[PDB]
Amino acid sequence: ALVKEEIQAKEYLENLNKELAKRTNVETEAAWAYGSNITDENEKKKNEISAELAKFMKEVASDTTKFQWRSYQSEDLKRQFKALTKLGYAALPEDDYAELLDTLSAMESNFAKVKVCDYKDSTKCDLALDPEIEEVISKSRDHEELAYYWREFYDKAGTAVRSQFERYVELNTKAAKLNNFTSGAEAWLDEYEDDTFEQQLEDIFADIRPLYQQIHGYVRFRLRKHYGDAVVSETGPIPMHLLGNMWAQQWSEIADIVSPFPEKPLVDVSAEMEKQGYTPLKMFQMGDDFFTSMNLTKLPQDFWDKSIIEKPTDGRDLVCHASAWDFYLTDDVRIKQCTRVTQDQLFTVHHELGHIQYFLQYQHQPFVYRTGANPGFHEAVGDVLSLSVSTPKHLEKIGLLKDYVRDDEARINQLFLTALDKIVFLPFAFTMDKYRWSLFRGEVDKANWNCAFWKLRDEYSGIEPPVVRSEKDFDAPAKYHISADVEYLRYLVSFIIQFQFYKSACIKAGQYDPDNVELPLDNCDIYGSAAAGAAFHNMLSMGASKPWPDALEAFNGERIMSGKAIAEYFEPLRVWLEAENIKNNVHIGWTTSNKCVS
Amino acid sequence: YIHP
Ligand SMILES: *[C@@H]1O[C@H](CO)[C@@H](O[C@@H]2O[C@H](CO)[C@@H](O[C@@H]3O[C@H](CO[C@H]4O[C@H](CO)[C@@H](O)[C@H](O)[C@@H]4O)[C@@H](O)[C@H](O[C@H]4O[C@H](CO[C@@H]5O[C@H](CO)[C@@H](O)[C@H](O)[C@@H]5O)[C@@H](O)[C@H](O)[C@@H]4O)[C@@H]3O)[C@H](O)[C@H]2NC(C)=O)[C@H](O)[C@H]1NC(C)=O
Ligand SMILES: [Zn+2]
Repeated sequence: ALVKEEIQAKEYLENLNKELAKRTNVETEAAWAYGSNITDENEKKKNEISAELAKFMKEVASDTTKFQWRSYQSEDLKRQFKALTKLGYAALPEDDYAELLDTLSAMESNFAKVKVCDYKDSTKCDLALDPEIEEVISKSRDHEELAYYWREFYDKAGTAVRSQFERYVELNTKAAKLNNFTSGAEAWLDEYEDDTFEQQLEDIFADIRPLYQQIHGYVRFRLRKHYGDAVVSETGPIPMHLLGNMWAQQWSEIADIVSPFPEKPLVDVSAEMEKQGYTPLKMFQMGDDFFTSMNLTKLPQDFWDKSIIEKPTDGRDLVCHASAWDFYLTDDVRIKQCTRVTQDQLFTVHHELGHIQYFLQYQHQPFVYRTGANPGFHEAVGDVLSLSVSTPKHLEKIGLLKDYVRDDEARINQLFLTALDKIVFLPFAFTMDKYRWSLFRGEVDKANWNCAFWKLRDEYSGIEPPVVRSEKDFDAPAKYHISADVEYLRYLVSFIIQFQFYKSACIKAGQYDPDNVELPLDNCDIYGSAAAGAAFHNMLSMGASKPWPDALEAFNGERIMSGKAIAEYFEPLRVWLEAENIKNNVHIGWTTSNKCVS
Repeated sequence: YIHP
């Protein structure tokens, strides 16, 4: 009978969760070793452990059918059993799973191993994306130099793995269908536990899109004054290599040439960080300080002993794309970051430490609940702190911003600088998964795969490649997450919900009042706030034990993902920018790009 | 868990 079985099932879950944590620890260790030190030996080891764990997962999914779990009284037990039925890639036949793993590591290792030749010196061909190529993209204002580095990187990180990417799509689709999702798109979307999630995002994106259009138009206007009309047209998409980022995902690196008020202060603390002798260790210690100041959890000794916070100086290949790692024991959490002493990197440190804090907050939960309420929640945590860290308020406290006068013009500069990160990123993030969804769903013929990518980048972001591309090129995998098979919608969700978290944290901290001119949202610092920290504790400690609206409710009493908070943050900028574009007769919108030949 |  069922009452006796449900008692038996509870004990089954308790043991199985612990077993899964321990087995995942072993896989995670091998994945960490490979990412920290890319070799054929470490690749083989990583993939073989994964194959072994996949086999065990198959038996787990099979064993769930021995329990009448859908009949149980406990919502908690049912939720745990449902999580265990979800096999993902592990649903694939043994041989197919091994091939997928080989395909995945081929793409990630290709990306990580990319090296290009110096623009000025064809002798020197050891320039990696991080830091050599990214240094040029962010700092050079030589448009032909920029175009050279763009072409070299995309050819090597993108085009080189076309055939591998094609097989990856095939096996991803096969895995999804074995789990009875239509495609990998539905498999990914399942993490949000909401059958209207795509529509919800379309609705939020549509509300914020007009503001992006205004920012786009103004940036294009300002770039025309810098580079001239031969380089930048008034009516066409912006040549993406001029935007200070390899993927044009955020434009803050060109703030010095596009800022609303160039005679007024623009916050860029990198030089002061260097002058004051900042190190990666110091930056991580400061991040730790921020969390503990909020009455949240101190980094454990294992973090300091085991993390990699600087790029290794030996010859070795590794993945430098910053990541945070949970090892599923107690207090074994780590970051791998090729840390540089810059303002942007100080934000990255806090972002990654946001993941770490989430790990620590839910490590007491059963294994299946030791993950984010949804993938967007995990990406949001550290960004909430980074929003505070970025304020003139906070940066003056820590002595990184000197002689700053916060008048109306300086406020617009700072709001615009933030928007160059936060608003600009939204269409970018949406396209990363719109693209992959369309391939997963079989909506694009293989003959049209590359221009389908650039079509989306044009349609949503109004950017284009510096040179003519065709179906001979394959540019999508030049973005880390695409080569590494990391879902990207999490970041769109994050950039929306992080403002919901920030607004509420600021209100709880007594740092934001919409009717008090002295407490604007865009200068809120939650440092030292135990009240803000309590909200984080309430939400993060839940892990994935409840559907995400319950996790949001625990933070601030709300249950709905909403664009209200992000729009509220940028409202003063919207008012000023709409008026400034009219004043300057700024053309808005763009013609269809000519940069991808069919 | 990776950076954007
Ligand atoms: C993705 O969707 C797939 C469907 O599109 C799905 O695949 C199906 O899974 C079913 C398992 O639940 C499976 O059903 C079994 O079928 C057996 C016979 O099937 C054969 O003939 C079919 C053609 O007629 C072929 O297509 C097949 O390939 C097979 O050759 C049955 O013998 C079997 O029965 C037993 O089990 C039932 C279920 O019992 C349940 O649990 C308790 C017992 O513990 C019961 O008290 C309770 O009432 C409940 O019903 C018993 O009732 C029965 O007495 C037998 O013991 C069973 O019906 C089906 O064959 C399979 N394929 C297809 C094409 O339908 C995948 O599982 C989905 N994948 C995921 C991950 O969800
Ligand atoms: Zn992240």
